[PDB]
Amino acid sequence: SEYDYLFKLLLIGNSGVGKSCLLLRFSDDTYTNDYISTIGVDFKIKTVELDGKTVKLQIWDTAGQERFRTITSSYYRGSHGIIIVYDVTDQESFNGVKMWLQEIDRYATSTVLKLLVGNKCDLKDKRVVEYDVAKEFADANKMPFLETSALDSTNVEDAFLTMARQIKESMSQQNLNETTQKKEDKGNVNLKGQ
Amino acid sequence: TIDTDYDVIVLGTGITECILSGLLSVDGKKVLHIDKQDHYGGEAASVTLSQLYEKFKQNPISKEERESKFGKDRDWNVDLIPKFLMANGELTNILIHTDVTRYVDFKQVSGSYVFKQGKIYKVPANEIEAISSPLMGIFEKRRMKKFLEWISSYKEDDLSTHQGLDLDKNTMDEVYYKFGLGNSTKEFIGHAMALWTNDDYLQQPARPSFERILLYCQSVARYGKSPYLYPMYGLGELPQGFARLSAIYGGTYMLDTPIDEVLYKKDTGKFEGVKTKLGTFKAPLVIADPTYFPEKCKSTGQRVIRAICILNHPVPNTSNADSLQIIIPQSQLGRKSDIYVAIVSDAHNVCSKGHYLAIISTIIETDKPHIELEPAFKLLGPIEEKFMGIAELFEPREDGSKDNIYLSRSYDASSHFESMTDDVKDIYFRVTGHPLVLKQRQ
Ligand SMILES: Nc1nc2c(ncn2[C@@H]2O[C@H](COP(=O)(O)OP(=O)(O)O)[C@@H](O)[C@H]2O)c(=O)[nH]1
Ligand SMILES: C/C=C(\C)CC/C=C(\C)CC/C=C(\C)CCC=C(C)C
Ligand SMILES: C/C=C(\C)CC/C=C(\C)CC/C=C(\C)CCC=C(C)C
Ligand SMILES: [Mg+2]
Repeated sequence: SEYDYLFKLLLIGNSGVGKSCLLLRFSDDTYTNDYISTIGVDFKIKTVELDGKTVKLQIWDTAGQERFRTITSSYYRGSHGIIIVYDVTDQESFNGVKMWLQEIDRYATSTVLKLLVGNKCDLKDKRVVEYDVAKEFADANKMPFLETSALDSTNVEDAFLTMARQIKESMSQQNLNETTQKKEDKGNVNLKGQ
Repeated sequence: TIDTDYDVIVLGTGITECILSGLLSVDGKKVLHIDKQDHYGGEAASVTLSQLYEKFKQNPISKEERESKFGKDRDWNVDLIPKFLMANGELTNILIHTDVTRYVDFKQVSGSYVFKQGKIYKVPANEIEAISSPLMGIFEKRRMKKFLEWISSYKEDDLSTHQGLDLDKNTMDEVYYKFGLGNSTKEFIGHAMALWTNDDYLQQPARPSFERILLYCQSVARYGKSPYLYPMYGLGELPQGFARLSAIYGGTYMLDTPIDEVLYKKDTGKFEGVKTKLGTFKAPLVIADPTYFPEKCKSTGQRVIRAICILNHPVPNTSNADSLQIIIPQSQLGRKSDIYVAIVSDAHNVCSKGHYLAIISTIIETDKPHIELEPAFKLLGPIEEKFMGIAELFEPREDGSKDNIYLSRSYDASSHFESMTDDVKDIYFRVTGHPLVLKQRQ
C-alpha cells in the first residue's frame, strides 16, 4: 500500500483511437470488442515496480471530452506525463497530434513529459500511417514513440512503463521529492474528513 | 454523425449549469451541454492576466511588458466573480456526494475581518479569540454567549429548548430582545455571522437568520480559522469539475458553439431544440443562464461593481494572511449594503509569486460607483493594477414550467456560494418535480 513516487499521467488524442481501451488493458487486463461504456473511465490507479522503486500511477482518461475538443483545462493541472494516442489506420488521428501538442504547450507545465502512441497495430491490412513517418514526427516533437494494440496487448504495458521512466528519470530532485508519500500532504482540506 | 435527441440541453458552463448537468447525468439523463464561449465557466470563470486586460482595459499591454511585471500567464487564474465556500455549506455536501472532490482541491481561508471605524478586526474563530476580541465589552459578551448557547441547544423537535421563542412567529429583532443584545451586537451577528448585506432581516421571521448563524458556527467549527474554503487554481475549477462529472456519466460537451437559433413548438413558445454550426439538437427541456434568453429574464434592479486589484504585498493589518474576507458593514459607511473584499494569493495558485488578488464588491448605491469603493481601496495599501467591471443582476421572469426553459440567476453580491446552491436545488425541483436527493457516488 506504501509507494516511492506518485505520478499523475494523462491520456489524450482524438476520439476513437482507443485511449479508454488502452487504460483498461493496462489497469484491469481486459479488452472488450467494440467497446462502448455508459459510464466512462475516470481514472485508474496502478502501482508498478521501476528500477527497484515502487511507482504509483494515477492515470486519467478523457471521459469523452475530446470529441469536440472540450477538454477541461483542469484536466492538465498537476500532470507529470501525457500519452498522446492516434490510430495507425486513421491518418486524420495522426494529423490531430499536432493540435494536441499545441494544447499541451498551452495548459501543461513546460517540463511535462510526452509520449506518442500509434494504437490498433493489430489492424495490419488497414494501416495507413507509416512507422518511419510517425517516428520522424515524434523525433521532431521531442517524444518517444510506440505502436500498440489494446486488443492483443502489443506494447501496452511497455507504453505506460516508458512514460513512468521518462518522468522519474527527467525530474529534478526538488520535483521528484514532491511526488514521495511523505510529501503527499499538500496542506489542502479533506472534505470527507471528520 | 451526431445524435439529434437528448433528455436535456444545457446552455452556458457557469457553475449552476455545470452542477445541474452533472446531477442530471448522474440521474441517468442524456445531456448535451453547449457554450458559445471558447472556455468553461460562464460569468464566474477564472481568467488569465492577458484576458483580464482584454476584458477591462482599453489598450492591453504587450506580452513582454506583462511578463516582466507579472510573470507567465499560466500562473494567473483570476476569478471574475468572488465567492468563498462555507465549510458546512450545501456545495461542500454536493462535492462530497459526487466525488467532484477528485477534480478540485481546497484550502482554508485564513480569516474573516470586520471593519469598524476605519480599522479591521479578525472575527473570532475559536473561544480564545472570542475571549480576546475588543469587538464587545464583557457584559455584552455574556449576553452574546447566552444567545449562541441557545443557537446550539435549540432542537426543532423539542419545544423545551426554545426559550419561549418561535422561529417562524418571532422576528430576528425579537430574538435579539429576548437576549438583551444592543445595536452594535445585532450588527455583528447579522453582518459578520448571518452575513446579511443589509438590515432587512431584523423585521423578518427569525428562522433564516437562525439557520445562517448555525451554518456559520458549524462551518467555522469544521476546520477552525474561518468559515470558508477556496479552490486551488480558482473558482473556474468548480464548473470544470462538474462538467467532467457530467461527461463521465454520459454528457456531451461543445464549446465555441454559438446558438444560431432556438427552436420552439409552433404557436406555443415552448422549447424543442437548438440549431448550431454542428447541426440541430432536440430535447424536451433546456437549462440555461440569462445570456442565452435575455428576453425571458428581468433585472433584479441591482448592479454590482467588482474591482479586481493586483497587489505585490499582503493586505495591511491581517497578520500577512494568505487569504481573507473583509466585511465593511453598511452602518460603518452610512450605506444601504455591505462592501466585501475577497483576498487570495499565490497560496491558492491564482497569481504569480508575491502577488495578491483583492476583489472588492458591493451593490452600487451612488452615481459614482468607483468612489463608493474608496474606503475598501484604502485598506489595501499600494495597488499595482485595478480591473473594474460592473454587472447587472438578472433573474428569470418565470420558473420554466410553462415553456421548459429553466433559467438560472446571475451570480449575486453575496460573499459565498450558498445562494448559488439554493438556485441549483430550486431549478432541480422545477425540472424534476421532486427535491434533490444526493446519493453517495459509488
Ligand atoms: N482493432 C482494435 N480496436 C481497438 C483497439 N483499441 C480500441 N479499439 C476499438 O476502438 C474503439 C474505440 O475505443 P475507445 O477505447 O473507446 O477509444 P477512445 O475514444 O480513444 O477512448 C472501440 O470499438 C474499441 O473496441 C485496438 O488496439 N485494436
Ligand atoms: C462545537 C464547537 C464549539 C462550541 C467551539 C467553536 C466555536 C464556534 C464555532 C463559535 C465562533 C464564535 C463566534 C464567531 C462569536 C464571536 C464572538 C465575539 C465577537 C466575542
Ligand atoms: C455549534 C456552535 C455554536 C452555536 C457556537 C457556540 C459558541 C459559544 C456559546 C461561545 C461564545 C463565546 C463568546 C461570545 C465569548 C465569551 C467570552 C466572555 C464573556 C469573556
Ligand atoms: Mg474514451
